[PDB]
Amino acid sequence: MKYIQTEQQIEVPEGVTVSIKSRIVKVVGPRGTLTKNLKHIDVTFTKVNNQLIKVAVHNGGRKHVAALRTVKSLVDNMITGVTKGYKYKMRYVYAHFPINVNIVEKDGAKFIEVRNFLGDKKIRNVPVRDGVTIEFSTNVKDEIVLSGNSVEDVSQNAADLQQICRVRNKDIRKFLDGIYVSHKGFITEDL
Amino acid sequence: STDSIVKASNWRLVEVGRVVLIKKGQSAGKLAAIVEIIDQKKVLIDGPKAGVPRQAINLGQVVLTPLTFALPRGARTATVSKKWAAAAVCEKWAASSWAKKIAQRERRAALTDFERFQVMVLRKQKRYTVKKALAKA
Amino acid sequence: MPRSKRSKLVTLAQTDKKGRENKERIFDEVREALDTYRYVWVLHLDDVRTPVLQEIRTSWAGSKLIMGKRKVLQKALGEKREEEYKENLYQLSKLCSGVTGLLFTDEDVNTVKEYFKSYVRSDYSRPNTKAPLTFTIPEGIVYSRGGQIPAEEDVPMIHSLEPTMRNKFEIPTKIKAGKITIDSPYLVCTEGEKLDVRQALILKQFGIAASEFKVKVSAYYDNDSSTVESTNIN
Amino acid sequence: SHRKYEAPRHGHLGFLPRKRAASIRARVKAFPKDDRSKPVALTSFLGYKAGMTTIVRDLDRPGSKFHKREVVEAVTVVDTPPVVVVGVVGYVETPR
Amino acid sequence: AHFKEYQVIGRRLPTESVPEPKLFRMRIFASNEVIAKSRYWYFLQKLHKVKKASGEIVSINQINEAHPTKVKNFGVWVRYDSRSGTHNMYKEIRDVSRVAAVETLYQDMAARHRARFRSIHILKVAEIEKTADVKRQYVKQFLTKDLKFPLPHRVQKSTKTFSYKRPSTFY
Amino acid sequence: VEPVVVIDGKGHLVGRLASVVAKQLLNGQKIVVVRAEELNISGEFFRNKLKYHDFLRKATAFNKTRGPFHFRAPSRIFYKALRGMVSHKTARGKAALERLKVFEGIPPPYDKKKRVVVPQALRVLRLKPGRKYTTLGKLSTSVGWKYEDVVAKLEAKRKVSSAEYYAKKRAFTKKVASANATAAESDVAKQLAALGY
Amino acid sequence: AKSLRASSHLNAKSVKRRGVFQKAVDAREQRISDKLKEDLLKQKLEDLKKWRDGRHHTYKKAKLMKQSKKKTSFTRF
Amino acid sequence: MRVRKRQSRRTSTKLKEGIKKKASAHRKKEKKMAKKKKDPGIPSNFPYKAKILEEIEAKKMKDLEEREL
RNA sequence: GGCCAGCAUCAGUUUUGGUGGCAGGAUAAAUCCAUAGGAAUGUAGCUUGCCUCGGUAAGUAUUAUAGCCUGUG
RNA sequence: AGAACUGGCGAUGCGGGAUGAACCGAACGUAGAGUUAAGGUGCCGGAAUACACGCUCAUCAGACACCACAAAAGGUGUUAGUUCAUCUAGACAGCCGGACGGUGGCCAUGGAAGUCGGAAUCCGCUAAGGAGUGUGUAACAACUCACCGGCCGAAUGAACUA
RNA sequence: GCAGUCAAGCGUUCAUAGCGACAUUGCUUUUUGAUUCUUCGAUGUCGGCUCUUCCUAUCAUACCGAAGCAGAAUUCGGUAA
RNA sequence: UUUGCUCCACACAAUAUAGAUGGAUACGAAUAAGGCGUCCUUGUGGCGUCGCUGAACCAUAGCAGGCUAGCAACGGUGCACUUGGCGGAAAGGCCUUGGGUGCUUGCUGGCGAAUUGCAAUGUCAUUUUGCGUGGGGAUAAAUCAUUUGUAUACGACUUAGA
Repeated sequence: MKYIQTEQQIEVPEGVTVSIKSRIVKVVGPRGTLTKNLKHIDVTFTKVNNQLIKVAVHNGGRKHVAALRTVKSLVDNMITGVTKGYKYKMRYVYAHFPINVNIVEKDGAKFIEVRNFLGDKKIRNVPVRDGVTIEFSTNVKDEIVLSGNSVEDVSQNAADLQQICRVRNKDIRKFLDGIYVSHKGFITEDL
Repeated sequence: STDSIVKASNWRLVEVGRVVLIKKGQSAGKLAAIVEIIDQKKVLIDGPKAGVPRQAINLGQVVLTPLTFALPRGARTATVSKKWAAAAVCEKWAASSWAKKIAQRERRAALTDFERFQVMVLRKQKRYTVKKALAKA
Repeated sequence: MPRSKRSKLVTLAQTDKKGRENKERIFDEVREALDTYRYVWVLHLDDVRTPVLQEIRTSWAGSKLIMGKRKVLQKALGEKREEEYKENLYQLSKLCSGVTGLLFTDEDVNTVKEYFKSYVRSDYSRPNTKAPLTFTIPEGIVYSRGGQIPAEEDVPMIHSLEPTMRNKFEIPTKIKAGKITIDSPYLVCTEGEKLDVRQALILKQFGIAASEFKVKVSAYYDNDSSTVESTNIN
Repeated sequence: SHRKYEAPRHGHLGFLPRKRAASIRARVKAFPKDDRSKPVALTSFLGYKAGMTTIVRDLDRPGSKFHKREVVEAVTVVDTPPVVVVGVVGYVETPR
Repeated sequence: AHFKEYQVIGRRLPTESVPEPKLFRMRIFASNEVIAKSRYWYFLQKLHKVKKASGEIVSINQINEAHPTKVKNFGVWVRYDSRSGTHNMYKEIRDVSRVAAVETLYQDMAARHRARFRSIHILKVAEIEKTADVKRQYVKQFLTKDLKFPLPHRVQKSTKTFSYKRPSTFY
Repeated sequence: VEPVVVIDGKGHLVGRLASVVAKQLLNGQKIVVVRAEELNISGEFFRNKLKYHDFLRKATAFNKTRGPFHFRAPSRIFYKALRGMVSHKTARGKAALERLKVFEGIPPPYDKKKRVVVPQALRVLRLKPGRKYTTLGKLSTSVGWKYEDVVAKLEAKRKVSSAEYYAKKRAFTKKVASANATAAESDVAKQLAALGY
Repeated sequence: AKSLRASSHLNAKSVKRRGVFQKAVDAREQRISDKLKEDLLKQKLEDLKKWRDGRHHTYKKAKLMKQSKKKTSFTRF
Repeated sequence: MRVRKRQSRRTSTKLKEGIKKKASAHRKKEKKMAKKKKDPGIPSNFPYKAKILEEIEAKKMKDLEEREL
């Protein structure tokens, strides 16, 4: 059965202004601005209020209504990134060879450079995505902090470190080394 | 200064009281008010001031027009005609440029040869006037 | 229902769902107790350990304490006068405010109210309350009590608890020769903190029962006098 | 019936047709990738193959077995008098 | 085809041992009189052993809708024999007339359960007097208060092979 | 009705446009198809790439120089789709195909000419929303055609020039609209209004 | 083992390119450019010791008229 | 990548007529093998169940009221 | 008088439009009118909470300052 | 495979099934006009990219015969149904809490506390809570579910059929 | 394979009249790697030299996944011609 | 080369239709969105309006479009010039300066038309080549034969020779 009209509600906080024309969403707030292209989803937005926005699909199937909650949650993640901000904390651990993770400017761009992973002479370069800040906590030894307005970028770059240090041809029950996401959070904490 | 802006497409709505334009069938080019909604594709329309019998018709057979008037759900032809009169739906329609384009096509299609010659000469006169108006300021 | 749906996970355990008849039984037991006993207190026991409840329930025998769904008890006592069970009883179903117990009894009102004023047992500092202390997990090998008995008096925390300490508790823990270990002291909560879930789960994990429990008793219905006295001993 | 003993192909199928080259002067079908930052240079040259001769080379190839040892090599001598520019051709980049 | 609803009334041929046999009536949906009368005979065969040669048709009369311009919620009761057995079904059809509801149901059986007009048995069709008594959400979704829906992405049928404007899917 | 119909290829479905154009050609009409690289096919990209590779398997085994010839450019993919819709091995079929010209981009002189669309082959009016589709330029680049960047560059240039042209033309039609509205109330204007003009 | 088209070995090659190898290429190129400038200077120094047109217009007009007159035009009819 | 061979959907005459022979043989063998109800069905989602139930329960009197004089 | 044709009035066969008069049926069912009831996808009114400023939430009330259903005629 | 009958082909063109002994159509002189059969009407190809109701997306769909085979099943694809069950005495999903007492039941053995095992598998207190569903420990601890309960608020679950 | 068994289901009208997936049990040369180191009528002529291509049902080489996979090696499986 | 060849101004022979007969009449992008007009604070802005087809828009009157007289405007438009700029995707087109000569149905007059006999496309483009018509500009190569051997079965290839 085709639902006549199914809706989801994107609640905008006090400091955020979102602009949506032709399913291109711009979200602006205290921590910066985000933009996403939603032109692949046939979905309809509506400003019911300055603090609420209604997203709706008319005459949709079971696969098409599966994309309303995705769109609503993507806009919600935008809003939380532009107010609270996303902060992924990764901890790298090692048994014998100490991993040396530094930040280097290679060719006008920014790179995480992982060295000595299990004694590899290979240098592993992970490009820093734009808007992601790579910071090294001093209070805790051997921990990387990624932060940004976009959960997608921060999580992708964190997973890029997670995968650049994958242990190959070893028993991963005994070889525990690598860079692991420890904690996914918000920059603020608490508002 | 900083409010949310969302461009809302202003779709015509299939609603009780929306007036439609029957594009094919025995009621071609006649208005009709939507009386009840049957399902996604079919509705019950009624066009009593234009001579449309109360019927259930597909939505692909009519064209939604921007005009809407207050009308209770399920209104019989009597109150449909009364509300059509009270809301001046025919007048609002005829004032709309859509009805003017339709009436213009019906007027042009009825022109005989003499009137087409007259149109030619009048257009040449208005052309002389307009081209004089151009190249002037 | 159409496809691609969550598969219900079932296991092979003994005990079964109770159903409608258990609620009917609670309803009828409340009714008969109302007919039999005189004083009916409503007791708020929102987060009560079962041994505490059983001790309270056995610190008297000639009375009866009935729990169950709050809605079924409010039903048995009756929502309003039009559906109540005894004169002026709906002023009690308006006073069932959470995990509610009904204490049908014949004991004098003074005895019951002093007992529920003066009964106390320690509990875990359940979340969403003001923290009654402040414990900092020391740096080094974390022991079972986290230092609340000395290190030579306590045993090291099980290595198998470290994934919980590191993921569910967010404590930055290491394993050094099979012992959970934090390199720097970690404070869990401060006195006066409105506890979050993870703070109160950490405190329970170390067996920190610094807080205390007592029964929050609101009004009682005097059967023969057919009135309710709004006692309130929070 | 399958081939009893597997053997690789005789010859190369990417050097076909093995016909006579259309001209004596072989064409250059690709020039090095243009980098506008560098100064202007010629990407090729023209000479005549004169012959071959023998070279002793003092080989400095670290990590080799002939490192720091003289090695005799055959070489080809291409006679290359200076070539003289006579024209320009400009190429536009079209959808064909 | 485009259906009509008939009553067909028959009886066994009278006898010396029985004058005026019982009269039996069915409401039958069919395209025309001949199909409807055969339909009557088939059902009367199945119900009890009355042969077409042993009985007659005492009447056949088209039944029209009392209010063929009032949208009703129809509850249609169907048994059929496709494709591997027999079944009961109950379909809500929001519609104007009984014959249109029946034609819609026959189209639905052809579409989903792949059954021909000879495989479908209409058992009872009833106007749901009360909207609270509708049970299917796909019909109950049009009964809500102040119902409105757009018709997004209008496709304009073109009588011309070529067009000089990129078309618009507006209103 | 026109002497030559220059069809804008963008947003059109390959088979449906090919059928329309083939019946146009067989009827004596001259058709030019431009912007063949923005032409559309139904189905996800991988599916049509797989169908093209299935075509690309075919080759005369003993001499591959005489097998099917797999022309990669979007004009030639469209042309192949169109040549299968015409009896091209006859003189009539050959004659009809030579009333057709298909290009990538919009080369001269058609950049100064009106472009039409075929609505019964337009993806917008035909292919149901939400259904995946393939743009022919992506497919051609993926399977060998090596001039997508060139056509994109030249199309950007052509769009710049055409935008200048349209700005001028819109200014002039603003002037003419003002003039016709200033004469919109004269006696002759009202007379033309009485005659639907 | 690792093929020519191997992604791993190609990436090691690409890391190595930007180092000593591209440096040597660019330096070599600079030296050759200076030699070319020397050569041109020497040659100029020994030097001191001492439409398009009507042809192309008629050519193109005739070509286009022949293609329009034999019906052999790629671009027009 | 390397797309494999796709089986032809172009049926042969020989195969198709063989299928006809097989299907006829299957019909005849099924008849030979064949030479060797528990639902009145008043549906549980029909809304007027109780009304039609009561109506037909009232009509069970006729099967025993009249038959004997 | 030879060849090829156009139009008209006809005859045979046929194809496609415009229009008229009847007969039938539940002597169409309807729509429309009159009336008697009824209800909710409850209209006015009324009560009340909330106030962003007269709107808003749920009750009450069967035509009222909207209507609809059914029966009968 | 045998019997009995009847049709088709032989001797036979024509329309259709792209093609063709066995299929569908079809009363063979020469023509004209109309109408058709079987099959069709995107283009090849004469003929609606007709109207209408649904279903389907296939990383090699289907266009095809079907009491035909591979075919009985497998699928967190989608749709329509049937039966039964739960639900303002609060449903499904979530968090949160309780998840107890005899008791560390008996035997076993280095240890075995519901969870290496063998047999019992009961009682109490209950709103509910197994002499324990799993992770766990050397044993315990802890966590977990099944089972109740608090918050939320209205439909949901299961097996089957097409 | 034969002969059983059980029964998800089927038949249905009687679930015992019968069918019947999966699962399983008996039969096959002696429980302590000894023998069983052990041969038994192809009515068949195809097969090698050179040389090409295709298949994937992958032996190797490439990349993966699962294993008491410590390392080394190996085994099983996936994409892959 | 009886001056062959080429480029400019006319007169006709031969003319040629895979099919002229008012005009291929130029944004881009989206389609669950846009076009146009206007305003400012120049935005994913506000306001208005439009589509629902090109059934449009421009042209369109005259002997297949003649010969003349005026009025009103100073517009449009043709042709041969000329000014400047732009266009390299296959530009070979687009825009613009100025004068020159026509036309003007924007408006009103005067004369002609017949007999193609009641229809017969009733021929109205250019498409070019050319016997010629009178003014310009231009003044090479290739092959064979000889030769070479960087090539070669023969052709072919690569050289050299006033």
